[PDB]
Amino acid sequence: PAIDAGYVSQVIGPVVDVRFDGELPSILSSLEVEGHSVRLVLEVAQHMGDNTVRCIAMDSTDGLVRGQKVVDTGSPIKVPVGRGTLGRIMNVIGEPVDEQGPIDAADIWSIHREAPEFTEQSTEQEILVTGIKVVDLLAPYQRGGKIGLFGGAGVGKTVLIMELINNVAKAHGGFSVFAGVGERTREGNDLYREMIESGVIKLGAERGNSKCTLVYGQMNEPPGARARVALTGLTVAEYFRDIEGQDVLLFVDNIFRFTQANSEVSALLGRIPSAVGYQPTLATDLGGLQERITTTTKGSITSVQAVYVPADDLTDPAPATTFAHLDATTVLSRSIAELGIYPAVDPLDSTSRMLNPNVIGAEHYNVARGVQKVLQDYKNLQDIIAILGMDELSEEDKLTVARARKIQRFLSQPFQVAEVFTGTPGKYVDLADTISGFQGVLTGKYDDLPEMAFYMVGDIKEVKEKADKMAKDIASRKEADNKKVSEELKDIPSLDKLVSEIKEVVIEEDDGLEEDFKAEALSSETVVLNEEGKSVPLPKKN
Amino acid sequence: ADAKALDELRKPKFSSKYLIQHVSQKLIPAVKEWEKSYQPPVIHLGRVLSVGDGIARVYGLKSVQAGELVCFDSGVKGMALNLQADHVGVVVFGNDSVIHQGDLVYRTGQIVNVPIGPGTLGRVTDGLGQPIDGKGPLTNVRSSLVEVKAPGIIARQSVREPLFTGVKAVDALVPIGRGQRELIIGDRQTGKTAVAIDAIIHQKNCNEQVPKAQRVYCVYVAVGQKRSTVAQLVKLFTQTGAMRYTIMVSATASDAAPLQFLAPYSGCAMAEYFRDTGKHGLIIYDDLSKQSVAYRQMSLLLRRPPGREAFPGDVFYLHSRLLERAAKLSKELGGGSLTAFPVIETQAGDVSAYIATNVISITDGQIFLETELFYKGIRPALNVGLSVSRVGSAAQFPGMKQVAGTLKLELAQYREVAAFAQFGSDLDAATQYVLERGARLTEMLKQKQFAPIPIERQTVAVYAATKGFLDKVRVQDIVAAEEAVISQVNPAVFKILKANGKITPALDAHLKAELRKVKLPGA
Ligand SMILES: Nc1ncnc2c1ncn2[C@@H]1O[C@H](COP(=O)(O)OP(=O)(O)OP(=O)(O)O)[C@@H](O)[C@H]1O
Ligand SMILES: Nc1ncnc2c1ncn2[C@@H]1O[C@H](COP(=O)(O)OP(=O)(O)O)[C@@H](O)[C@H]1O
Ligand SMILES: [Mg+2]
Ligand SMILES: [Mg+2]
Repeated sequence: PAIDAGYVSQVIGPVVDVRFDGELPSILSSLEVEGHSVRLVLEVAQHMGDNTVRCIAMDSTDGLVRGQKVVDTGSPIKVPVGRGTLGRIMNVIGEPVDEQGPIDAADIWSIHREAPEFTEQSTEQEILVTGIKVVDLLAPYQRGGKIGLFGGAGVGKTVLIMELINNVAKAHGGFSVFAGVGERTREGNDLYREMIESGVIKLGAERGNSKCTLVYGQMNEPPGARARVALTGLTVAEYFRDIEGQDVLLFVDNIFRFTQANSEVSALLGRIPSAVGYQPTLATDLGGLQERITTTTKGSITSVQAVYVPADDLTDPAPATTFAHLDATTVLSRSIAELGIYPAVDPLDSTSRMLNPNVIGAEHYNVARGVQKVLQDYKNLQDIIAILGMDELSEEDKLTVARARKIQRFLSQPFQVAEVFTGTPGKYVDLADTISGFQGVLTGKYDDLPEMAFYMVGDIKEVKEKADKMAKDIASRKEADNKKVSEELKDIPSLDKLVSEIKEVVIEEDDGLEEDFKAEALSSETVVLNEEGKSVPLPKKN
Repeated sequence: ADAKALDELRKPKFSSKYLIQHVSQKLIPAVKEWEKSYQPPVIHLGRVLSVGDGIARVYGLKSVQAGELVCFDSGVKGMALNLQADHVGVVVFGNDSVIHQGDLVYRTGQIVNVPIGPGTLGRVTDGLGQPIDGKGPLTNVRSSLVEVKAPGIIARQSVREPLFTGVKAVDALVPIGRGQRELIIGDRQTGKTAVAIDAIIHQKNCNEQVPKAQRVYCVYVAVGQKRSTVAQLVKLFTQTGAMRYTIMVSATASDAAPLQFLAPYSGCAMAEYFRDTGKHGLIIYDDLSKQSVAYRQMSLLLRRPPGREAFPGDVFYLHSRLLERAAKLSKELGGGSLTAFPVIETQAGDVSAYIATNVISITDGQIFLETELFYKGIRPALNVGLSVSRVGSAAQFPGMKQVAGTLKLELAQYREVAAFAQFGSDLDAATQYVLERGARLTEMLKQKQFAPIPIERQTVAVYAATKGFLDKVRVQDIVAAEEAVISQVNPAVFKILKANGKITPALDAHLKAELRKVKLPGA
């Protein structure tokens, strides 16, 4: 009980130093702190050198005293994995935070492991149809690949990642894991409640028929919990890939917050900071996590990760390092969103490795490369169109600006998760309707239609449905004077009879503020503790 | 020099005691002649080793909790940030010029507290809960921690109820739900406070008309402001009667940077009294961009490595752990709520700055206040194309939701048509309907300060504008046509629209009838 039970030696925010009198814990070991108000586990990060470990708190450290007993659990953070974890919400240390009882577990896996080996990789590319036009055309997603959605605070990468949950994750037929890393807790409640009414999560005795397990380390957590909750989301996804042997969908909302939480911690671990202010170990910290999120020869993980870009800077080293770890990068722009185009996907900055004529076919590939060619040549014109206007263009170039304004609107589409605030019902567009529709605008079959008919429509059947409506409206606009339902006697009572049908409510006048409240009698003096711990008034000197 | 060689020096290895026995009889006489030169030793108390930059290094304090109130013998509070092996670094809640090296540091035994309760309502307190309005101590109150963790996923529910701002552009286009945090972001001098003050005045008008459980108790946190601005604001709340429901937490520009850093957590803890007891709070953090500058000062004076714009790495966690406490609680937790309005000042309209984009990633919507619309007299200068409220939409007034769908759309066309041709190339008759209706609705939405409008007078005024009833007036007397509308219609039509919530078809053509017998000033 004396050795292998260390004591808290110093506390600097999220970073605790524990001194062990003998047998130091290994690096990445979990350490419980005895006598804290909540369960405080500490993950050993460094051996400092004088029988001291430096460790990271997975909860708050306000309350730690410099003698507090710390027991070593002899192993890393081990979280419940299995089919019993489906339909549950876990935090970083595997505790259920959904009040549904304890998580019955097939196994309790540590959240730290190595990547699958090079002999364990699987090199197969089949497409993942998402129903999104700009995605399925220009940067198509791979069915076992890594997908990154790059965004700059309000450009739409949570709406896009909830749309992929809506489109892909129901027709997938496998298990999903949603690791929420450092995002809003309101959004964790929204997804959890909307999965219960979708039947993706089933509560009670039918819990085993759930298809999704949630791991949440949201933005109220201390930076140790947000730095490790991506790792316990993968461990749940890796059990379904390795042991259960099946196809998983991992959705990681803001994998940037993993990098940012290690950057809050790294200042206090005594490290010289790297470029912009990040950890010196940014690429290997992120690399060690991302290399675990792969498709192996035993199972598949289709990983969609939102990547926040800070201050809209794509050269920031946390977005810039992530780009190499992904098979498909969907870059969402702020200027595209200010033109009202949603999803705000930059068509000339989003990239897939599936855009290859031997993978998606030459008809799909030539449309995507032709769409990108007129959008690029239009971008080359925008300096002149701003200054000189379109009147100074060649009419060869005016056909570019006319077509590229049309496909820019046609890349946008309504979402079935955005209908609750936009009003417009959402359109799943099939891949064959995407390819044929943009091929028509490139050849010139739809230069008749105005450029606003292409805006927020499903496929090329519906731009003709919307252009007909636009033409029809410009003719019929008014002549609704009377002989409608607004007659002052048919459907309508007296106005003063409606006053009396109001149920008048009673108003209580007293504000209800002192019904249960108990007031601490605060003293007229600052109450302090003397050398013997006694509650004493503040003595009188300086 | 390893510890294997140093822990051999535990066991005695001298075998010759001719100097141990000698000085053991002369040491206590030696110390006794130097006792007026010894400060008394310190183990559970503290003694200040170094003070400067607003950080004290305190020897001793063997059993301080991390992050608890310590009290200097000068009477100043501190907070034990880092407990080190040899000292404790405390951050001084006040002026560090009154702390000396050698001063006693006393332990209060509690993590940092503010008085919360019903008796903090009405008062002007500082960043630590000590009242500065001069009218006594806080009574009918109890202490609560300022660093509570936000409620989790299962302790929350969806945002259902509307928080009426009384601002016409806000409650129509960017409507605020009742557990929702909403950023007010704009340049200097753009009406950012005026939107937050009109919300606080408006809740006073509604608390005498709701049955005690739907009462909003506002809290205004002023970080980094001038003390004359705060005193002019307390006078405005006192003369409108809004201080009966308002707490005013003030850490001004002359206060210490740890007081300005702590003041939004102090005020959030006072507003979390109403969230936790089933009531409803409204917290305003005026210049949360000034609270990050105060925290950047403390982090650089603690010699922590700066990142982008020299802000620390955890300046996101500074604001995210704060604004996450603005929640709508579930019904087993009382159903209470707290809605936040952070204010971020922007430099030259640059929304892609560091602290601005941090709070956009935290909050649920924005109210962008454009400098260019504010110079044209369109006040509140609400950038309609950029201001969002997605949590508060489908939680708004059902009558306003009927008429503002056309209002947002006719403004959506108005921005799109004005994007094409503002200078007179050629004017269509269809697009000059849009510029005639768009300038109608823009003059409709601009309202003047410190007079928030009820939501039933606000639905009717937009009903009179998205429909006909105002196309006669050009653009100029539309402000005078609104009180021509809202005073000349029968005041019973505001009572049925309030009590039903929406425009029934019985009230629909009644209100068409009252809007045809109002006399419009443009004739
Ligand atoms: N709706 C309005 N109608 C008319 N005048 C207004 C309105 N709102 C604000 N003003 C005036 O414009 C100025 C803006 O003041 P306010 O304090 O609201 O802006 P602010 O953005 O908080 O400025 P600061 O950043 O300096 O605090 C004030 O002088 C105010 O009197
Ligand atoms: N596909 C979309 N359709 C309509 N509006 C959208 C779409 N994507 C984003 N938005 C708007 O932009 C805001 C961005 O929100 P969110 O997607 O949560 O941003 P973030 O990328 O910061 O997570 C949304 O609240 C919504 O108003
Ligand atoms: Mg998001
Ligand atoms: Mg102001």
